[PDB]
Amino acid sequence: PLPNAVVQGYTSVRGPKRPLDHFYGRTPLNIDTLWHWVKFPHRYDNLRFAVCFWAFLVSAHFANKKQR
Amino acid sequence: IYGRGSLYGYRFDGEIHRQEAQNVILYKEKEAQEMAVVMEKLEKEIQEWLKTME
Ligand SMILES: CCCCCCCCCCCCO[C@@H]1O[C@H](CO)[C@@H](O[C@H]2O[C@H](CO)[C@@H](O)[C@H](O)[C@H]2O)[C@H](O)[C@H]1O
Ligand SMILES: COCCOCCOCCOc1ccc(C(C)(C)CC(C)(C)C)cc1
Ligand SMILES: COCCOCCOCCOc1ccc(C(C)(C)CC(C)(C)C)cc1
Repeated sequence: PLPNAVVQGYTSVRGPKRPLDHFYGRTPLNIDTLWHWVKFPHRYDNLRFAVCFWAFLVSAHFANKKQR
Repeated sequence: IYGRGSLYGYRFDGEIHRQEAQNVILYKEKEAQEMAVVMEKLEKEIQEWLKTME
């Protein structure tokens, strides 16, 4: 269907590709290496429960007062 | 949503419900306009009755 040149990526000569840099002494920084710096939220979960309760309650209070 | 009691939006809001304030303003204006006339009439009647008898 397609020629071998198109498959292998070169007509006559295979050109050298410059390898990827590593930056020895530190972690790689790529779009896929970000969980090393940003994990899932784990510090303020209980505060999340409390604040969701208080938000629901205060909103319900003011909505009922407005409606009434 | 829980406090409103409605899942779509508030109730008793809208120009149909806001216009009732202006309707009340006009109704009170008319009511005071008629009440002043009626009170003046009744006061004239009472001042007549008193100055005739007393
Ligand atoms: C199958 C029915 C008949 C229809 C046939 C034609 C279908 C064409 C649609 C598929 C196209 C795929 O297109 C494909 O693109 C990639 C790019 O990622 C090319 O990839 C090429 O270049 C890259 C870099 O650029 C080289 O690293 C790689 O070795 C080389 O394959 C493929 O050589 C080509 O095949
Ligand atoms: C549009 O959104 C704005 C995004 O801004 C990105 C902010 O980037 C600043 C990142 O700065 C740092 C620098 C160092 C670090 C350390 C090395 C302290 C983190 C560590 C110890 C967890 C690896 C964390 C964050
Ligand atoms: C969900 O994520 C969205 C925002 O992502 C931010 C990712 O930030 C990571 C930043 O990477 C760094 C980490 C450290 C550094 C410094 C300069 C602090 C490192 C150092 C002092 C070793 C050179 C620079 C960039």
